[PDB]
Amino acid sequence: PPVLDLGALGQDFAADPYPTYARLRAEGPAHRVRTPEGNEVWLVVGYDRARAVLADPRFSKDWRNSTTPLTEAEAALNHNMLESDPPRHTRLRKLVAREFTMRRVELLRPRVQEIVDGLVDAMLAAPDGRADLMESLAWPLPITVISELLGVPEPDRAAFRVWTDAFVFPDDPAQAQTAMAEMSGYLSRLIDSKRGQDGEDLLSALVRTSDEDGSRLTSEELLGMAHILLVAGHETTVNLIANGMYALLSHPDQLAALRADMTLLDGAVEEMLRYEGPVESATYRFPVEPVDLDGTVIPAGDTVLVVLADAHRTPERFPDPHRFDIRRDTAGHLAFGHGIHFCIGAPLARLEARIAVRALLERCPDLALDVSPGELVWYPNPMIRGLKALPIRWRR
Ligand code: HEM
Ligand SMILES: C[C@@H]1C[C@H](N(C)C)[C@@H](O)[C@H](OC2CCCCCCCCCCCC2)O1
Repeated sequence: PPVLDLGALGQDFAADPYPTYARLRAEGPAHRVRTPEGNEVWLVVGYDRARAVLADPRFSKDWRNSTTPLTEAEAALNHNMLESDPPRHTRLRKLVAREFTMRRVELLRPRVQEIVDGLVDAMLAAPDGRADLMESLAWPLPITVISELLGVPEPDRAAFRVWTDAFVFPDDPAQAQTAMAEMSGYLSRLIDSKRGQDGEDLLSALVRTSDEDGSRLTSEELLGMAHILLVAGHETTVNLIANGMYALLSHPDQLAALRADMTLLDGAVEEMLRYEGPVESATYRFPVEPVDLDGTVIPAGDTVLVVLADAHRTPERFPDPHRFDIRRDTAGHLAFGHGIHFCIGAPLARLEARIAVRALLERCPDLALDVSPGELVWYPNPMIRGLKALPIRWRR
């Protein structure tokens, strides 16, 4: 079977990838494709097989197992738990697990509520009663929360944001490299700036751990840890909030049901993850040996992407999959992954999204989508399902 070119689609494919994936899934679990940016990878589609591959230790996350070359700017940032296997994965994650439990995250609630209250205050001063929800709330909220956790000073954040866009959503390869190089230079200086300042933010704590014992946390791993916690804080929750509010505003009967009973809110947020989560495909996996998936054999070291999005539209697992239904049974969705790499930030992402959504509904009378769905534009990245903008309006 020939390599399918996703780039050739466009677009189209970036707005609505689902039929493309579902067509693949009818033929079987694994497919050689060429991403819009030009990388040859495997797609794993279909819920059951997606779930198994996510947790299967025959599929490594360590780039030493991959046959794909890394540039210097890329390699400098890959000593992090998401790009590791046990035992390194185990050791790195244990260093921060305690910061991200539900009970520790619950203590951030007053401060997350305050950040939301202020962003919405400012949004609602708009004289025309219109805004882009992404500029006004979905982007600044997660950024502010994770910046204050890690200790990124406020004046540094705007630059920081440009980099983390420039290489999550490139448009030009040399720019992505430059940004990675700069982000890495910045994080090193930030890290150095904490030494001997007795700060109590998370990065100051990790700096002390590393300086007390460089075999528990190396300086490369310390930079990798600040990087992964910050980027994940920049680019996932944003899209959960935007995509989810889009789902609600474009399914007016679900929005009303939720208005009528706000106790449905937690279950509505799960169905946002299930129906249109920010993660369209999981991060790279590399088979340590060749892996046979129903007669399709995947060679050692090839790149494998597990397609979360298609898993979530598998009718056998989620009946009536294309329906956004806030009361659906969402248990078992893969929006936060599955297995040893299951999202460490999930309690924090849920806290943010629940608060932001409830603030929008309670505070925006007759909240409306301010363009038709057909006018929205989706970024092309096949790992991310994300809008460029979400125009909303409300009654002023
Ligand atoms: C709605 C928001 C989020 C979604 C949908 C999400 C999704 C995911 C997924 C699918 C994975 C597993 C990747 C894989 O196995 O290939 C993951 C891992 C990870 N996420 Fe989240 N994420 C979100 C928010 C966050 C936040 C706010 C943080 C910051 C604390 C975070 C930090 C991480 C880290 C460090 C990992 C690697 C965990 C490991 O390897 O053990 N994520 N995320
Ligand atoms: C480690 C990988 C490398 C990749 N490129 C440099 C090739 C980058 O775009 C990706 O991160 C994106 C993709 C979203 C996946 C969601 C998982 C959330 C965990 C944090 C990873 C960064 C998130 C953004 O992180």
